[PDB]
Amino acid sequence: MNTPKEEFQDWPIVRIAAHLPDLIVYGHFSPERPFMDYFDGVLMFVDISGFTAMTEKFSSAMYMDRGAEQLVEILNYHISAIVEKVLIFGGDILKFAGDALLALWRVERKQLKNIITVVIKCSLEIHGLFETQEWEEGLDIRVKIGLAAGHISMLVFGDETHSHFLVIGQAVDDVRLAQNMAQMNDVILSPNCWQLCDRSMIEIESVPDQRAVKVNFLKPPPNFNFDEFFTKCTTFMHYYPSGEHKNLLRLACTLKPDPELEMSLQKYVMESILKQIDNKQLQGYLSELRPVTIVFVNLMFEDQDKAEEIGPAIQDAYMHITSVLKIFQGQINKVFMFDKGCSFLCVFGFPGEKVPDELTHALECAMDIFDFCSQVHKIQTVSIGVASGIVFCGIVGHTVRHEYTVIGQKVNLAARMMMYYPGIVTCDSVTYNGSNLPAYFFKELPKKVMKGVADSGPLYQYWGRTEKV
Repeated sequence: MNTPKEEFQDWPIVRIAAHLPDLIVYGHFSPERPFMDYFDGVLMFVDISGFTAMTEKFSSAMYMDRGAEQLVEILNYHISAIVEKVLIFGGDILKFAGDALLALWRVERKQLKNIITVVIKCSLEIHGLFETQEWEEGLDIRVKIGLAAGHISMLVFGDETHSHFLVIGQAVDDVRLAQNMAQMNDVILSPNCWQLCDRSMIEIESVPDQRAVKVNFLKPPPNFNFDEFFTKCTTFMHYYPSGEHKNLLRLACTLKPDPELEMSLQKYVMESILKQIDNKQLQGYLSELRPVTIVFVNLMFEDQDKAEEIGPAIQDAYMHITSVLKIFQGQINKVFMFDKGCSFLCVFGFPGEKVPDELTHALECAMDIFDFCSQVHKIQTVSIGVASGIVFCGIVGHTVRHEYTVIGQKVNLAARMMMYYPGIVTCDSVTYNGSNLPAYFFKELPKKVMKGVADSGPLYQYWGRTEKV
């Protein structure tokens, strides 16, 4: 008999899995919400804000009607190279969130030392991708890398239709803190990472007023062979593609139809993405420059590093947020950790209902979320930034590992407002002026110099309908 080769590998479940990390795809966990689990690993946080800064280059009339298409193509070109590096070095890309890629090497505690070596080598090779590259002489096609290691907690929350996850804990706090200390082309190790690492491999320098360290060089011992060392480390990498599948970047490319698994995984993915996956919408439909209103919600906790403490609070907040968003067709685009808690990137369509009505609705939704989340046990501070304007939307990343993302000046503005104006609902001038709501529903705020955003215009607090608050 003939032996035709080439198994079909383009199933809906495989396409869904491109949007998720191995942590979820192979997770097999409890139906209970919140769900918490605990493990150890090494985290890499790659700041790609230099790449996402290109939303401004591609807003130019020079791109004719194709700024969104050109942006996603160039972003995917460079980001795919980073993703391939992480995956070939055995990492799991957790999230494209906050203008960054967060990756994880989950391993037993005894193996953290050797895996830190693999992750440092990966980080240096990521920098190596961008060694020559630049054409606009601006926006900066370079990256900053923070690494951390230690205890990691995972939180899964959601309802019967939708699921989200977060990784939480001191290593998570440390990885974003380490990346913030980095200059372009730097690799910064968290204090615990530097405590746990193989010091014979590397030369470091101190970071002033910090216990974190900068990697100057990876200079291994004379008899060291990285390929042989990496092969040894793969013993501890559960899902590293191997044998017949050593040509694949992800084991998830081998997933076969399994209705129970697909039912679980689709909950993490937006319905408009599933429509495209099902070939019920054109593959290019979601790459666009569109007017939206961003509602960015920040929840602060005393113990942002402890999942048992914050998990029920996030679940409770999520159940309310999703009910408020449902009424006015808002979406949660992303959930991710900041230094003191949990950020929800919510998005409304701006011409989904016209002029004063939609902007009024986004403000009213913001206040509703603010009032409910303020009364959630263990939520210490709620802060909400509301900003309206043109953003880039699209599926960004590699063929095998990509996520729908929203980027642009107005996303960055809503994110900074919720940090610089904590404890209140704030909005930009487009939202304030557009809502046509009476002026006494607001308070004009003192101007702040917010790192990363320039010429913000007047900002306002949404005080609400009465003198209350």
